[PDB]
Amino acid sequence: KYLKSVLRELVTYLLFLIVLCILTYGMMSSNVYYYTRMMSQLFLDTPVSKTEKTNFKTLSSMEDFWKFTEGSLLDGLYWKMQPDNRSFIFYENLLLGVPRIRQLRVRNGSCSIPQDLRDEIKECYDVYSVSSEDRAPFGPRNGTAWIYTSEKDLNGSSHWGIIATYSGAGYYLDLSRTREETAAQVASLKKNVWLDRGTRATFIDFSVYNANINLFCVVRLLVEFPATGGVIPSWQFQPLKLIRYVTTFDFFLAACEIIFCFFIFYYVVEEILEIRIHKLHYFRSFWNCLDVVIVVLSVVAIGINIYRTSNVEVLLQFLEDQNTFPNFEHLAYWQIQFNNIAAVTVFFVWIKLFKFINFNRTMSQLSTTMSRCAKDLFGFAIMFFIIFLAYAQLAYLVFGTQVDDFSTFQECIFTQFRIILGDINFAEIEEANRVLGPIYFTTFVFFMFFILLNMFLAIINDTYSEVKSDLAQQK
Amino acid sequence: KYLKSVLRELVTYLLFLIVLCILTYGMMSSNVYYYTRMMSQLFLDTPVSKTEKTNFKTLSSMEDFWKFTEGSLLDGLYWKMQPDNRSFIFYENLLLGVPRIRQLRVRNGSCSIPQDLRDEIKECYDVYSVSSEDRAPFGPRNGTAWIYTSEKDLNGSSHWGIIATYSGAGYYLDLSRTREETAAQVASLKKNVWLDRGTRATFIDFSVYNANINLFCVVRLLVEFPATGGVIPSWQFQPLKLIRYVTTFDFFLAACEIIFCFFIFYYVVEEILEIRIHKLHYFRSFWNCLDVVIVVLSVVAIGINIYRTSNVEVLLQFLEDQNTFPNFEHLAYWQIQFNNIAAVTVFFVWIKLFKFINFNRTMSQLSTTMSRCAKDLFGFAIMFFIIFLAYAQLAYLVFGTQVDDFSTFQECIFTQFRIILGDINFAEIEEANRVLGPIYFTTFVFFMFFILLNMFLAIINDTYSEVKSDLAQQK
Amino acid sequence: KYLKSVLRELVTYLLFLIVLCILTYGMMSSNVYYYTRMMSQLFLDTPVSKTEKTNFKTLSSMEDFWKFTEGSLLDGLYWKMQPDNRSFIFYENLLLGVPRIRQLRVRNGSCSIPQDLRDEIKECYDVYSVSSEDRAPFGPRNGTAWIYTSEKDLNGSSHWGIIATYSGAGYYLDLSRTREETAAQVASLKKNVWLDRGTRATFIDFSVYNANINLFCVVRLLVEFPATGGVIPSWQFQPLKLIRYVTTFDFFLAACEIIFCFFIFYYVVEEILEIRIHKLHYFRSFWNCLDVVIVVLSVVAIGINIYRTSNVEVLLQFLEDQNTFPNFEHLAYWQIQFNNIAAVTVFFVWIKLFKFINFNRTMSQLSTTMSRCAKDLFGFAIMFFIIFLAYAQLAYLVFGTQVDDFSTFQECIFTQFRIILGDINFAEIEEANRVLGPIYFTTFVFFMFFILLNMFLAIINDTYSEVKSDLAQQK
Amino acid sequence: KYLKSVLRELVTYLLFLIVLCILTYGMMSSNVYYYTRMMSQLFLDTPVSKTEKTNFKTLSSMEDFWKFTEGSLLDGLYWKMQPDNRSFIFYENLLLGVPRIRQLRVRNGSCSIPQDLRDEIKECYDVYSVSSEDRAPFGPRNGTAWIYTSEKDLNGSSHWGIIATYSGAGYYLDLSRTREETAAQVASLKKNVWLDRGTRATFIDFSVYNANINLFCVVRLLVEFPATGGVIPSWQFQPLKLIRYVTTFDFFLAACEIIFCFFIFYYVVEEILEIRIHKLHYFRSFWNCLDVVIVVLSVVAIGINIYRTSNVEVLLQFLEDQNTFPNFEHLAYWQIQFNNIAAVTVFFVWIKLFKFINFNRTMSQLSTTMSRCAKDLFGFAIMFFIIFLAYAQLAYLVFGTQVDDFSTFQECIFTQFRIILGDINFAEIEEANRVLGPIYFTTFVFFMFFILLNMFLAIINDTYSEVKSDLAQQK
Ligand SMILES: N[C@@H](CC1CCCCC1)[C@@H](O)CC(=O)O
Ligand SMILES: N[C@@H](CC1CCCCC1)[C@@H](O)CC(=O)O
Ligand SMILES: *[C@@H]1O[C@H](CO)[C@@H](O)[C@H](O)[C@H]1NC(C)=O
Ligand SMILES: *[C@@H]1O[C@H](CO)[C@@H](O)[C@H](O)[C@H]1NC(C)=O
Ligand SMILES: *[C@@H]1O[C@H](CO)[C@@H](O)[C@H](O)[C@H]1NC(C)=O
Ligand SMILES: *[C@@H]1O[C@H](CO)[C@@H](O)[C@H](O)[C@H]1NC(C)=O
Ligand SMILES: *[C@@H]1O[C@H](CO)[C@@H](O)[C@H](O)[C@H]1NC(C)=O
Ligand SMILES: *[C@@H]1O[C@H](CO)[C@@H](O)[C@H](O)[C@H]1NC(C)=O
Ligand SMILES: *[C@@H]1O[C@H](CO)[C@@H](O)[C@H](O)[C@H]1NC(C)=O
Ligand SMILES: *[C@@H]1O[C@H](CO)[C@@H](O)[C@H](O)[C@H]1NC(C)=O
Ligand SMILES: [Ca+2]
Ligand SMILES: [Ca+2]
Repeated sequence: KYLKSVLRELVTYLLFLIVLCILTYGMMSSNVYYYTRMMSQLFLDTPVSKTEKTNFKTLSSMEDFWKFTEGSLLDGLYWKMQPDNRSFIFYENLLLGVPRIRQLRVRNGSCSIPQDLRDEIKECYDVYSVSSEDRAPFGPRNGTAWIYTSEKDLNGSSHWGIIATYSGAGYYLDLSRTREETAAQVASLKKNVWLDRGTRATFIDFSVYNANINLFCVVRLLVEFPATGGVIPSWQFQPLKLIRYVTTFDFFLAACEIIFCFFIFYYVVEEILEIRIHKLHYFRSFWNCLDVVIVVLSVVAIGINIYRTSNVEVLLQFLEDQNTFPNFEHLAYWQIQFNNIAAVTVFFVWIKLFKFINFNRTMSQLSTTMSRCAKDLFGFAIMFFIIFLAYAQLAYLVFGTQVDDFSTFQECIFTQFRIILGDINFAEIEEANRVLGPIYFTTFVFFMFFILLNMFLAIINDTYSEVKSDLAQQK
Repeated sequence: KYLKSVLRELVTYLLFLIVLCILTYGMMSSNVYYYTRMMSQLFLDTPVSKTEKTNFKTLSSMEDFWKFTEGSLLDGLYWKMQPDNRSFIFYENLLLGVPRIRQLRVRNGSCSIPQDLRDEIKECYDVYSVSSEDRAPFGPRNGTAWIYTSEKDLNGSSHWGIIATYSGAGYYLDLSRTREETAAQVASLKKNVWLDRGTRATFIDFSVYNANINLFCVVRLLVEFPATGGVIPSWQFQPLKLIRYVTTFDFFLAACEIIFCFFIFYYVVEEILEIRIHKLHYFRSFWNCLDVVIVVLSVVAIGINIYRTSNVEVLLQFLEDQNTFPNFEHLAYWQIQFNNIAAVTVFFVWIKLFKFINFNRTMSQLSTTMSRCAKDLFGFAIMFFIIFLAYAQLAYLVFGTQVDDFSTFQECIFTQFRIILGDINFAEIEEANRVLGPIYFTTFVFFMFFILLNMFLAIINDTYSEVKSDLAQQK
Repeated sequence: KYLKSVLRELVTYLLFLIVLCILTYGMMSSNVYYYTRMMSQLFLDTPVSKTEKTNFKTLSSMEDFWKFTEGSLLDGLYWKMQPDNRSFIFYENLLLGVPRIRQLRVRNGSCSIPQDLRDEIKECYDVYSVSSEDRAPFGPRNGTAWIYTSEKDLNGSSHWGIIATYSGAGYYLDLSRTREETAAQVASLKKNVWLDRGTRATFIDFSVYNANINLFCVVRLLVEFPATGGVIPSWQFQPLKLIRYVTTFDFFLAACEIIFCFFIFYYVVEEILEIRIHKLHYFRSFWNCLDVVIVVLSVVAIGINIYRTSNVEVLLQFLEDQNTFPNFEHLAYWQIQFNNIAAVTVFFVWIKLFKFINFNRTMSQLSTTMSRCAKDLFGFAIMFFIIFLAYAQLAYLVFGTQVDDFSTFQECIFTQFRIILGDINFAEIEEANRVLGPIYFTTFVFFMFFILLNMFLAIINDTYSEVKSDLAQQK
Repeated sequence: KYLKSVLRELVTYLLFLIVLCILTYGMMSSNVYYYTRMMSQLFLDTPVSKTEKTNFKTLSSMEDFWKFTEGSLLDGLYWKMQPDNRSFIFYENLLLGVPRIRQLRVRNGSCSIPQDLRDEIKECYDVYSVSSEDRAPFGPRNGTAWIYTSEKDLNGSSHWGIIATYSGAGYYLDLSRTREETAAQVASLKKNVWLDRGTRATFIDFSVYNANINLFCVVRLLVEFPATGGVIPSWQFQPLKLIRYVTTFDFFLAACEIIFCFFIFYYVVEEILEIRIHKLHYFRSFWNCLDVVIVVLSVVAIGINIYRTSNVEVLLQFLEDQNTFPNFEHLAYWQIQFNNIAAVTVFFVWIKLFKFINFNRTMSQLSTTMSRCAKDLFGFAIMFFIIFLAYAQLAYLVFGTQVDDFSTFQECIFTQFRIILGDINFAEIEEANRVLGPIYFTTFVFFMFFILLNMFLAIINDTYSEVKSDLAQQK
């Protein structure tokens, strides 16, 4: 009967489970996590390396930021001491091409006008807008240095980042694997007094490769100067398996690889017919979209993965191998996006067992009610969220004052979780203003943390304590 | 019907919601938070800058505190290297005037008398009292240096601060934008061996301005020496939009600005008639004051905002522009106070939706009981508070011993929350006395943290679990 | 009626409440907490002061510990630069006498015998026992340096401390306010190669005084070398009001001071008659001992406070004023003990209102049951405590391995609270042994932290949820 | 009756309780914990000792790792300054033999093949496999330096460790108590340019001894280079009582020692007969295995303790006393294993009272149901575990990106507890990708931390709240 029907497809759920797992398990062995950090903090948490404390992760001063140029990543991304040309990485990994420096810039004399201080100020700079977007050829002129290029002139898109979240390319440079002039560039950038005053965001980005497990990784770096005059740096990192081709073990992963694409293809159409079979039948059912969420999810990876990847990998052999540098980013961006959703699927992919693990017993029948009576969870979720946002908002306004954790308003929505959990650096909140707001801190941790608790749990308890009688009303 | 009546005013609640939001959203864009810290820790967490560790945030020794004078904020507040006079702020923001140094002092030979140690002690100094308040012209005399001035002789009020919380001006100085003698002052203050021995509180305060978003900010600094001989420093920071006038975007914010003042003006009178309509009708109703709390709240900003601000902004053009320095503080103090309450309103302003969001369903009817049966929350709140204060008190007495987090008795009321939440630095509590009090720590975290839990939650649970039957008794 | 009877004594409870408060409030103003730390970390967290990192709070090496002698507390306890003799404390507080160095030592060749390694080892040293207690006159002989003295030969007792917890005086020295030879002592202690090899505990202790608020404080320092060869340092600090006499404000505190001693004296006898009136009547009543706990508590302070204090304060004028040093310690030890219990009373003193605050309403009647039905709290308290001790024990055994927070078995009973609360430094537990024990960590935080929760709260809930019906059965 | 029967054996449970305790109490006094750390961080958290920050616990660079050779443990394990040869360890403990350096290595040109980059790469190295295991005699040849030995050629086994978890000995060296050439070895290892390029794991291990309490301890050190090119170091530490023989107090511990071996021997057989008496009788009983778990547990220590130990201790006198070094490790490995389980028993040993403590009252009868109705705990434990693993898995995949605490998949199962408890370093999770995944963080701490709570507690509550009526149905 159905025990033949479902377990058969359940077998498909069983085996194909390991398949994508095998891919993830195969494409990524456990050590890949190390391969991030071990390959990271050789740059990030490495100091400025003057025999001075501060790292990249803490940078402040403008000119200090060239002490990042000279003495951090420059000598960070390295040339090796062994003794035609042949350049590896710390004897392990593999460099390719050479980074592509980007930046931003805006029209001078744009905005920020004091009316009567025009004495003191001849010109000013406002924030980086959708209208900022302005292109200064003005020298000192060596070639590129002043050359604007649109980001359609370049190939990939821009970067997202926290505050902006924009697209544009102010200037550009392709770096030099030669350690000689890559500093003399900067020295010629002294000759240019470099590229920045009111510069918002500086991009120096590239990507590289380990030889051993052949895996590939991207270096995307973000240094924001918000228009108020500050310096906020950050990072971006993604690993990559560049070609699904493996010179050795591909046909182990390529074994099941071209297999599943028609496997799920069977899953594709079968419920599509069930869409017009059941239209409102899955409305209000709440067992519906989740099952078919994967459908959208799956194809997204499926469709555009090989579509983009198998395309450009070719020239990646060529535009790379010459000292010139191929942009892999936008491609990688997809891999990221790929990696992202593919994982996000894995959950729902995984939890496909969650419905499968229990057909067994009263156990299986009771969780049906669990969320079915959890409808209330949605009811007072809001009053929390508001009151949650409330303090957060209030926090924003109140604590827009000096404090971290706060007042990039989104982050205040997290730091409003982070507290009820813990870890808070509280010496700052109080020392903001000795009345203000620590009462807040008291209020919230009083109110929320006392009001929030059981309004979960009772509704968890009651109907569940009700499911006992409600499982007693079958007996 | 009422669906026309309320939603119409609800529309007013809807739109006017965004209005004050727009102001806050408009007067403060998100980055203003950075504009605090990015502009702060260039002073606070910056070291003493001798190539020595300690910052301002950690200061201890008396003479070290002049290593704050020379090598911290002095060179902190800066003169720029570009090449008549033209001085900008790190190329971004804008200085104005020059700081006004203040201080305190007390009569010598006042109090602190050992009877038989008068051998060892000729004179002494007690705490800073309401009677301390005493004025030493005694030299070395250059002009101001010994000149007392009352704080009515000066313009603004004093500062609050933690332990004192007083008003007075011991001496005064207007600083120099010239970096030359601003040290030679201190050098002439070496010639005066400066101003301090038993000095309680040293004020060096001022305020400045960003050019870009035109926003304005105040620098209020507090260094307390409590009479026991110690050194406790701190800070005070508030941002400002100085003139509601904007040379560019004012009429965007001035669009709705003069609009709402008569908008809420409609709200003003309408319930005032409802006060004599319903007198005791809102007594015991508990739906009453909160609705009309805003009323007091609103006008406070409303009335005195433009009242004080629009006044003095004029001379702020003049007394500023000469090398002499206008006090903006007391004004700013209001802005703070302004900023403070205006935010505090926003909550209740915000939560005005909290009653509005739910007219919908049984959801709306059940929260009525939520606090209505929460009356018990007030009942055993006290026994906690006492027992809370109890340990805290006990903590005060017990841990008046060396420890932080404790024994400025108010702060012990927080550190009595901070623990049950977490983060405690516990190596100190035990190491106070190996019996004493870690049993306490055990007791509390045992007792409270076991006794406190459900005495919330049951009362949360029960009556709520009772609201089910109590929502079942409508069905 | 009784409303005249109780409130009258309640008035006594009301007023006399503030009395002892006033004492504590009067004897200790809030700033006294600072007066600890501000006066402390000028020694503790101050580095070794070579321009080297480590402080006293972190000391390790034997010889490094003389870098504590020379360059920490020696120059810490200071002589002032102002210009017969006249020496103040940083211009504020007041030194008295000069510290009394103590130490320990044990018989050589006592124990620790490898049988076949007697080749390698001629002599050894075991732990510090009740039988260790052995007295080496052997030189190099200058006078005291080798002179044992019993602690009855000296005046006060010994110190408790963590591992030992013993009494004895190995050697002694009275220090020198002269900063000259106090180092040359140590230099003559180089001439003696100092006093230590297998030395267990080194005591350098003294006490001093602030002039301003006249308050007094004790410096008791502990450096343990456990016999395994390690170095564990620590501190001891207590503040003091030395004479209840105040040269100025005494008669404010001496106002109510001689008042209360006969006040409570009224409380003394009145229930003593009630002891033979009610013998078993207070048995099983559980309202009994707590009320009369204070009785023991009160007199303890009462009796021995002035008994010891008023005695020795006399010679404290004399044995102090000569360059020789009076031991105040044992006296202070009582003050500590005094301070300790007097505070401990204050709780029960305080909570005397806890019964008083509620005679009011059903509120007052329901908490009667609260602990009355809390009898169960004692029932499964044990199973926890065992299982608590269980893991702790298991922790001890398991984690007797390198780790802090653990395996001084008492401390493992705290670190078994500390986790369920939080803050754990967990990188150590796992990295102990990669199986061992992090499963433990999992188990406990699973088991306890899931099993412990509601077994409190249900028993809190149920009977309380039962008190509703049990308060419904009066209605 | 049985009160004579059980309490008699309960007496045996009572007394024999202290016996093994006495052993543990006797074999290990409390201070042994210190004897770990006090003897540890003289190596671990000691810096590289160049007057540079980083310790062993933080090592990164390859060549830096010889700054561990030269300037850390080399001079760490020390030769003493007192004035034939006579070498202590800080006048306290005792060295023996001299460490045995080990390492690993793999075939060159094995794997890691880029197909078209064979231009850039002549040879490569893949991970350390079960097939890696390859033996390079290639020079520069001095004797051992290139000599492979199997681990059966050596005596003990290999080490477990985190990622590998393997067995093999690449090369070997016996160190020198002479501090002269032990560096010149390394200098001759400069002459050999040492032993490493693609080296996975470097073992330098040994064990030593305190003279005082005669206790013994093992030094097992692990430095992994995973094949991606990174550097992860670590430690291993176990204390030891080497011979149960004590030159002094043995016959105190040897008093009860040969006593219990026949004591439990009585316990051995008595239930063995009860196995065939009751076969399925203990099936489903759930009171069964736990009681007899100790049985397996006990003998494991019992059997192999003296079996291995009493054997090799002999030659430990000899192969030690010559400058050559006996391997004690494998022996110690058992001690560890011994120490481990013996402790693990102690729990169940301890909790033997847990059944014994309560025969008393209704208290004793109610906990019977506690787990008896806890059967549900197993029911939704899974849905958690999955959903637990789910996010963890998702975490792995998502956060295989740079982060700690994560993506050695096992560790993500802990860091999935660690959060709900607390302490998280959260600045990394968000800053991974600003969308990705902090929503996750939100989700989990929302979902789990709200969904997990009462699904414990209700099931704890309900049936317990049911045990009241279920204890009311006896009355
Ligand atoms: N007040 C914000 C919009 C409201 C509309 C009602 C629902 C909630 C959101 C508005 O200030 C957003 C902004 O100014 O950017
Ligand atoms: N005992 C304090 C006053 C009491 C009165 C009763 C109610 C509680 C407060 C008093 O010590 C306050 C002070 O000394 O500053
Ligand atoms: C361009 O760079 C060269 C150095 O490579 C320098 O000599 C020259 O002056 C620069 N010219 C401009 C316009 O920057
Ligand atoms: C070798 O390096 C030089 C400069 O370092 C570079 O210009 C050249 O392109 C490299 N050779 C090859 C074949 O890539
Ligand atoms: C005042 O200051 C000047 C230096 O500007 C110094 O020469 C003079 O001695 C000072 N006089 C007094 C009374 O301080
Ligand atoms: C220029 O600087 C001098 C000293 O630094 C100052 O006195 C002067 O007022 C400044 N010029 C103007 C126009 O403010
Ligand atoms: C005693 O100390 C003096 C220095 O004050 C020194 O010269 C003398 O040798 C010492 N003698 C002994 C026995 O220590
Ligand atoms: C002054 O100091 C010396 C040494 O520093 C000391 O011996 C003397 O007793 C001090 N004077 C008085 C009056 O105590
Ligand atoms: C062996 O070591 C010695 C130094 O002890 C050195 O002189 C010799 O060259 C080395 N030979 C080899 C093959 O390593
Ligand atoms: C003394 O040291 C040398 C080298 O340090 C060593 O070879 C010798 O064996 C040692 N002496 C004894 C007796 O072990
Ligand atoms: Ca918690
Ligand atoms: Ca119930």
